[PDB]
Amino acid sequence: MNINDNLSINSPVDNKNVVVVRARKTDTVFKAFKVAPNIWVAPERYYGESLSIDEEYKVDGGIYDSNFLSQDSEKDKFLQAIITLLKRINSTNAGEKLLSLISTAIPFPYGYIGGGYYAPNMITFGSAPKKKLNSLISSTIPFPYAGYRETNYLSSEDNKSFYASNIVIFGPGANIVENNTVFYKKEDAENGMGTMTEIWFQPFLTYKYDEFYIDPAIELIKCLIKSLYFLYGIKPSDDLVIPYRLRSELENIEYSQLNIVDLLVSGGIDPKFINTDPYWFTDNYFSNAKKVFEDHRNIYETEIEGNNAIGNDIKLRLKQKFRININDIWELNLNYFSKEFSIMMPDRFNNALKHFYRKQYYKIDYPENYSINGFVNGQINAQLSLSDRNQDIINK
Amino acid sequence: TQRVLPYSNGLYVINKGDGYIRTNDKDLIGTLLIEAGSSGSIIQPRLRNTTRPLFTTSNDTKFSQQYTEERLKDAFNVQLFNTSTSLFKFVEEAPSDKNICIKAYNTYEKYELIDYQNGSIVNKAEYYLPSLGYCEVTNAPSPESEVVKMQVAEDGFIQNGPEEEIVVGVIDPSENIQEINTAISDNYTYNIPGIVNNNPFYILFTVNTTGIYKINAQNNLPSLKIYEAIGSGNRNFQSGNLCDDDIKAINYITGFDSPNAKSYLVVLLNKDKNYYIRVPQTSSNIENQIQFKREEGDLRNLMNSSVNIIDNLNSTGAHYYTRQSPDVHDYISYEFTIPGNFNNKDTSNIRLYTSYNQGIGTLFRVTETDAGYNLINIQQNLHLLNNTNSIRLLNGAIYILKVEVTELNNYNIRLHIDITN
Amino acid sequence: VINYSDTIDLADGNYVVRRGDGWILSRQNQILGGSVISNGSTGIVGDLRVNDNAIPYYYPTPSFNEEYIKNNIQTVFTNFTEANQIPIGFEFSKTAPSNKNLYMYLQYTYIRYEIIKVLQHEIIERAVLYVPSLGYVKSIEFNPGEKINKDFYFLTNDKCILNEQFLYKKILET
Amino acid sequence: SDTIDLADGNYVVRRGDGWILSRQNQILGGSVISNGSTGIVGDLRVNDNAIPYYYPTPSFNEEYIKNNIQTVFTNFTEANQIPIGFEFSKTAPSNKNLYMYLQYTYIRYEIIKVLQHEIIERAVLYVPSLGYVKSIEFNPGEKINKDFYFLTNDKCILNEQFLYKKILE
Ligand SMILES: [Mg+2]
Ligand SMILES: [Mg+2]
Ligand SMILES: [Mg+2]
Ligand SMILES: [Mg+2]
Ligand SMILES: [Mg+2]
Ligand SMILES: [Mg+2]
Ligand SMILES: [Mg+2]
Repeated sequence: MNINDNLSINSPVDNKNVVVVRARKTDTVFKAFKVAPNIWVAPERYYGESLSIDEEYKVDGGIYDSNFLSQDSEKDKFLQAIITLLKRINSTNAGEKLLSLISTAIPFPYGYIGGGYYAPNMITFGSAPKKKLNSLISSTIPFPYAGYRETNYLSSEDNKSFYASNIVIFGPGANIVENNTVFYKKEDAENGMGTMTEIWFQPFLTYKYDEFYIDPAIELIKCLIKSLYFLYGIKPSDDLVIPYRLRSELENIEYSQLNIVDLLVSGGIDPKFINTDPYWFTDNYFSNAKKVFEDHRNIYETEIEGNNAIGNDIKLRLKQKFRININDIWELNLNYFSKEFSIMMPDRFNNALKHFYRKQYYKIDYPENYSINGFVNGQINAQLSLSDRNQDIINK
Repeated sequence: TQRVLPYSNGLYVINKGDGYIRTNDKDLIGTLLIEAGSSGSIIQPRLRNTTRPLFTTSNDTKFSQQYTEERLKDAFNVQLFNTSTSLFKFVEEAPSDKNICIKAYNTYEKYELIDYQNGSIVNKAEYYLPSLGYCEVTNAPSPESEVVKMQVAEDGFIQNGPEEEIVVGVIDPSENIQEINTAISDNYTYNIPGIVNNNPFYILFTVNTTGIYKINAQNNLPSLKIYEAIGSGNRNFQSGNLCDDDIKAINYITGFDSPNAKSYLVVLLNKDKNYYIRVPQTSSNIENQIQFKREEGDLRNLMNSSVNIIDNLNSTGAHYYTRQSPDVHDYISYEFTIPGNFNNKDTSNIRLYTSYNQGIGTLFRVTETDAGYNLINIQQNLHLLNNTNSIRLLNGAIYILKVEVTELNNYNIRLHIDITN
Repeated sequence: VINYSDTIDLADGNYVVRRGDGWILSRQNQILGGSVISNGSTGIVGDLRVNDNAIPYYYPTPSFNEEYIKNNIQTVFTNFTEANQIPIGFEFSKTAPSNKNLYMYLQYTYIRYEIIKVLQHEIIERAVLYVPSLGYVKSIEFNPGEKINKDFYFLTNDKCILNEQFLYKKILET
Repeated sequence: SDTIDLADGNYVVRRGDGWILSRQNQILGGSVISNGSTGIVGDLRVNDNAIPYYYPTPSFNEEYIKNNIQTVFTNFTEANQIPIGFEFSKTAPSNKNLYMYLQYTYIRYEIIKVLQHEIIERAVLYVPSLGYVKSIEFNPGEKINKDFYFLTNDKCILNEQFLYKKILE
């Protein structure tokens, strides 16, 4: 499908595409816009992180601004930038398939309140008056008809309205040059059920690496690919990490390490040393996640399928969700989209760039500096201005 | 041939009946062909609560969907627009001789939000609230009959339910409301605050003593209007204090809209009910006070009505005064002074009549007696519509005419004073 | 012209009162919708709610807040907060007569609970609580263009379609 | 049908309710009740059984038909997600057996092209509205008419409609 276009920061709240919903269970509330089915954009800073932190807690290479994305003009620019990036992603067959998969990869809903996925309880309604006394002549309907309790939804401020949601694209947190991908519920993120995924994204700043600027669309795509692990509930144990770079600068032997998801998503040359045709690196996670994915697939195939007290909006999406295999998610990375979109990206140690060279940030404007066709005049000859925030970078 | 609406200036929500369907079978749930001896059931079991309300407006920037929904919430306290858990099922048993068709349509309830001003609707919105269905039964069409080609009809609505028109005035949300938390004693003076800078506004108040009150402004300017909060005081209550139930549904009692008309209100108030008083936009920076006074004398005969003060009756000849006519069986009063010096013997010939509206008038005379303010009933059952009878009244004397509208034939009522001699 | 008198022949204190079943509210008559049946058809309206709870209408006072009202009503009377979780349902069936149209509309019925403060044989303060009980329908057989009584559609003030009750208990801090 | 009294162009036409398809009569199943009992057969229009059937033409593809029909007539994409039930009840006489079979009814929409007041192209959409049952009392070994079971061509059990609107360019 195509991303919704008729959205503005001042667009009225209609409870269909423009909603004002609570952030998790806190007393904080934010405005969200539906761009695609089960896909939302919240053009504000991320609520979960304090926008002003200690000087000791500021990370190296980061930029901190508590007043960024506070005005409504900045919010509208952010919303339009995210819409443009999503349109560019959806303008290619591969990116369109990725967005459709995200839209259909709803987290597995919990069963009936009493526990179970099998069947409703039924109930009788109606009567024909009379001679005959037509008391048992009546209609029979399944009682709940929707008892499955979905975990992917944003709750309105009054806590009386609920809107389906798989992906919410927020602004940056404390650090405005740090994109991130976080999960709604860790338990649901690791048990195969899946959970809603939130994204912190910065579309206004890029950095020049070896004569070309990083395309924000492919950064968003990295976040979207990482969201598949959370949507499918196949987030590994936090301890599953691989050695990424030997810290030869230090006097003693020390290894930098990386989470397996970041390695398998970021792409480049590094993951080819871990993903081999004969596997040389294995863990309980791969077999266990395959097992739990098969378990949820069986739950659908045996119980959810043969249950016509469900709307198609849930079971058809589950059907399309289980059309994919786990190995498909594992093999999916950024190199595929680099080829499909013809987008240049760092290829060696792309997650350790903060060590090898000092990033300088350039301001991206939409649609003058970036259109649906990517950067105007490409990633090489783009006319970008050095951002005013290069002086605010933390040097530790 | 336009019917007269005697409503006062303001915002109204009208329930215009149930059982509304769209043309061209847009709302057709479907048709059941029931064989002889069989039964047919069509159920809306609300397995999904979602409903599809409809909305049209004459202006979307003022009477928007949000605004219309809020006005509906004010009028009838409706709170579910998109959802509904209410089921409805239709059962039809075909008789043993012939077959029966049943056609089931989704229905709507037609609420109409109007902005009534000077006897003409200046803004109007239609909200169709999802209702509980319509079912029509018909004889089975004989196979095969014959088909007649037809063009699709224009987009519209057809009512299949009973005739219904429930008009409920609502509080204008652009006008601030001031609340008098403590009850009204027999005499009170409300100082109009400076915050409401000569903008029209409401005063919400309760009364301590059930009785007839004269309410006015300084020099009876501007005219005031009074409403009753519908269904107020059937709930939470504290003695002597105004327990406000957020009731924006208002019932018009009396009052003039023309802010240049001298008038004072004589209205019966209950100590259990809550009342709104609207004071219109004043074109001046004038500090004003709302005077409430419980009436014990003969002025109790003027309830419920606005009394219109006539000033320019300072010469002989023909005069006439046009004011917003009340509904049928409602009242309007006129207090006027006969021209000339008063010596209790000089008299002039007076003729009272109306031009279009028929009404029954009672004429009181103002005299000071041992008791004080005192009304003497001097004329009863005067039929004002083109009345031909005249009476001699004392020059320099004050008279109060109370007119009860018996036939509504125009939005305005025109009362004439014809003075000979 | 008609007066509600707030004196009661009870001792001085605070009292929880159940006023009975079958209370309908003002202006909320037709806010649920109506069905129009015709010529020998049977219309059945109802409401079954898997959805745990319908919202209760609080009308509290300075002395009696929602915590006070809810705690006392549930302590003495039905534990409505949890009892609203269990399902509930009802139905009404009417038959339209031949060659005549019938209209029916449904409205919720409520249990009216009160918290009264009695002082010197007179109630000086009263808080009200409506808990949704069930439904109630009103019908009429009508002809095209037939004028209908305004009281059939609209209700000016709250009433009880059944006999009112006064089941009291004096509230004592324990 | 040929040579209508319409100007040249494309038209959306509603043919009415109560259309049953050919050869599809007893594909839903049947019930056999006997000796004073009452049989109730019904269905719930939700999801897959509510999916409409398309029959396009070179000028009128699926999207053209769907969008034009929904613009003019009832929006069946939104309305088919809300479940709607129907039922039929019949009572068997004493000491006798009765058979009853159910088949869906459809709303028949047409997209027609008129050139010089003669229809040259017609595409058809069937939207599943509701059902319809047929019953007969039978004796052991009794022959049953072939019309009760089988239907040769698509027909309307009610009076056919013809509600046309010209599709604007
Ligand atoms: Mg119309
Ligand atoms: Mg007093
Ligand atoms: Mg008295
Ligand atoms: Mg004037
Ligand atoms: Mg005039
Ligand atoms: Mg009882
Ligand atoms: Mg529609």
